[PDB]
Amino acid sequence: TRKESYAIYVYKVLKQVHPDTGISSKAMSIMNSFVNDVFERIAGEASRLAHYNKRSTITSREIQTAVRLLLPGELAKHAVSEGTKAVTKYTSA
Amino acid sequence: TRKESYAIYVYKVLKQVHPDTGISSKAMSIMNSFVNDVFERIAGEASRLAHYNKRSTITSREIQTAVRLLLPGELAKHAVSEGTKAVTKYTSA
Amino acid sequence: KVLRDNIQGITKPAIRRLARRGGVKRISGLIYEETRGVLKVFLENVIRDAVTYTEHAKRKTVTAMDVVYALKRQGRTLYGFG
Amino acid sequence: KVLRDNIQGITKPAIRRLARRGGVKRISGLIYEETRGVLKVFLENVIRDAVTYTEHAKRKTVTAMDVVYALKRQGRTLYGFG
Amino acid sequence: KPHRYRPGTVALREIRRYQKSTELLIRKLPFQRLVREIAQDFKTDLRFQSSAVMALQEASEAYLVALFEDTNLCAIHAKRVTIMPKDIQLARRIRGER
Amino acid sequence: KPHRYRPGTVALREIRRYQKSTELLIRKLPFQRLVREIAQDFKTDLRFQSSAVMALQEASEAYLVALFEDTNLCAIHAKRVTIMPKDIQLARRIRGER
Amino acid sequence: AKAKTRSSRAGLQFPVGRVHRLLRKGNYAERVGAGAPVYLAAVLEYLTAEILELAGNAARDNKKTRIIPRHLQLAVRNDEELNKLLGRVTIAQGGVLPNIQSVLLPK
DNA sequence: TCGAGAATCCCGGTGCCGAGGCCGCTCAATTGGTCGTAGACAGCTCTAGCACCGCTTAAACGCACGTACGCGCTGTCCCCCGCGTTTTAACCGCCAAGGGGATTACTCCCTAGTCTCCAGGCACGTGTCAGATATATACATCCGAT
DNA sequence: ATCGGATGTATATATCTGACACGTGCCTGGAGACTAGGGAGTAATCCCCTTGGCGGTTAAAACGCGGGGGACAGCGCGTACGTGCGTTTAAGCGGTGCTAGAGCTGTCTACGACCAATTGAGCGGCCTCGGCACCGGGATTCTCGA
Repeated sequence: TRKESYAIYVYKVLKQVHPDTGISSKAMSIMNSFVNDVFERIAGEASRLAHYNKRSTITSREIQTAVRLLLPGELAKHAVSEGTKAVTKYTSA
Repeated sequence: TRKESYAIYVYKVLKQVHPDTGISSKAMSIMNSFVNDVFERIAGEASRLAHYNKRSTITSREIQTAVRLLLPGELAKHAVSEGTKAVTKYTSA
Repeated sequence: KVLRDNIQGITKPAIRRLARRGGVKRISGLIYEETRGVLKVFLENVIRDAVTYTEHAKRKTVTAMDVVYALKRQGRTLYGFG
Repeated sequence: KVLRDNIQGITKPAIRRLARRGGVKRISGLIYEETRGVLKVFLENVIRDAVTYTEHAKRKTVTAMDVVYALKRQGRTLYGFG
Repeated sequence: KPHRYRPGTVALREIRRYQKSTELLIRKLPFQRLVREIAQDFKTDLRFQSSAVMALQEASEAYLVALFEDTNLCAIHAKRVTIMPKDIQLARRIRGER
Repeated sequence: KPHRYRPGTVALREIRRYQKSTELLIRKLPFQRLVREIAQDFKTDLRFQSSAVMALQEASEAYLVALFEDTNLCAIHAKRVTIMPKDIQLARRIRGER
Repeated sequence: AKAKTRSSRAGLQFPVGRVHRLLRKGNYAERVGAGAPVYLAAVLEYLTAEILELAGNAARDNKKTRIIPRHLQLAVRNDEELNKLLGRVTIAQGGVLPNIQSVLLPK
């Protein structure tokens, strides 16, 4: 039975930030669980908001708004920038 | 704009329990908001557990289990019994 | 029309009224402004988050359902406003 | 195999170890059993709710993801278990 | 000779009648001005529902009397009838507000 | 002549090393037996994952050290270095656990 | 029929297709914004970067190549913003950050 | 401690608008087919749990004991309660402008849904060093005599 | 306030290793391409809530003003709690062995999904009137000095 994860991705970004520093499997699964939790956080929040907007579609503006709701101050700011970057990089595709 | 509520059924069940009583429309709105709160609560919890069960079908077993998760002690017990009796009545015809 | 210093618009009699409602007998002065701060800090969140809703609502006026969903998201939900 | 009285299986040395971890210097006796009670009460919820999950899970063994979703629903979420 | 009730007594009756009463204890307009002042910080010239701001003030005052309540309780554990700012701070601390 | 460190000092170092250490401070088997005892109350003969019960004990001990922590804090506000049950009770009270 | 994943199209790591399928199976909205998975995954990339970075900071602060969950606890307890983000969250093998109160020290 | 006095409870009476009842007026609920499919269920594994039992030992319980914080009491200061007065601006009632909120009607961009193909991910092996552990050592720090 | 001794702790060292980084073959979800609908976006319209101001009131806030009341500081003692050392004890390793129950696949089927036709339960809107809110006044009861 195939069980998906992100250890590949967390290791990728680890190297991208710290090629030297290693990783433990315990903390690895911790990271995985954590990102799952925060993704469900943002998912529920954005869905709730869109339901308030009564909009059956979920777009990036919702994501920005709801992460702003989620993140303590400057993080979000920083966050949204790269996010914008992303979609720009993807809209420029 | 056609807006939907439950204050009529509030008055109904009130007369069912207290025929000689009035309510503040304020209190009716409060109670209706409470109705909405408990409804979204139970619905979200049921959807989440079904997701844990990977179920795409939310049935009365989910209902009862989620109520038990939410309501405490005799509250939950009475609610379970009541829902059981009601679904039995509906299934009887 | 730039506003300011309405925080001290909160009267010490108002604060002590709220305290008596909370069942408090003796109070010090150092509390009130401190109190006020907290108050500010508290509301500091919700309005922003509220207008954040209004942000996504693409509207200029702010509604109750905003703070409803905020207090909900703030785990301090309230009833009686739809 | 009917179990009992494992609550006192919690050693006072264990309790004081946890307290020292919490950064506590002087402790009274009256706490420990009291402590224990709380402990019980605390877990009193989760396991039930957990097996409640297992209830709907229609299974005889109890899993971690149960308490995961419990602590989540208990607003005390934990990481490292899927 | 002029009469003056002993301390707290009048405040005690005030407590009693306030637990008796249920309406707000904050003047509307000052609270509203404060809210709009806070609003212009995040964005200027934003309008509001009277219902919305009534909700704001009610929910605030609720949180506030709860804070006053449990800080009273803490001061009981502080064995004093006078309140101390540290009581409020540590209460927020236990309230996870730090 | 025999030497004995002054009170707390040894316990102080214990605090220091425990904030230094991170592993559990509860014996596994007693905790597990307690959990199964609690379980049979709601339903008898239920099995468990070692991972599951490890999670139970870790999360418990976390809640417990948090309670010990803020009760320590409250006792600071109680101006004592000894702990009192009322501190824990009222802490739960502020923790909404009452 | 040249292939290029949306992650590469965003030059990032988190799987836009996988997370898109996940949110689809998550039953949150009927239709979706195609760029929303990109955006959210970028946010995840960012926050994960910060937290793992602080973790590695503690790790090599302890001469530790492979990061331990204790590093994670210390990191999440040091930063104000991340701690606020994960205040009511618990971490396995977390422990408590070093903290001794003033009066605890003998005079 | 029995009165004086003061804040309060209660009683009757006044006037009101929200609570409520009813009335047009739907759209959303019902009914009934119809269909693809979620899962209900059967029926296999296998493994993780569950218990068994032995061996070692770090750990736990209790003792004695110093001791030192908790606690209890006293006196002080100051300070916040209570009341009196003076000032004010919240409120309240009314008016008015417009600017946004909500609405509807088009219009179509984007996403869901389908089908194809494969390549990144995943289970699975595989050496292999980060660090766990133990040991002796050198440094820091408490505690008591001076 | 210092020094000496005890003790506890940070370090280097050695090796063991088992997690762990790494690489595979194989799988299917992701990409790529194509079709439809219709949610979303835009715009013109209406409304109408809000935001603004104006004047009169006083209850409320500001401020002052003793002053008893307790916050607090200190001071005695003592009991309860750290501690180090005893003791005994289950905790942990570990390894064994059985299987109950998770956990997987393969049906087949009842079961909403969905749509279409139908409509009456319900909702916006309109009277209406009576508990209820306010008020004034009388009687009751707490409280502070005997």
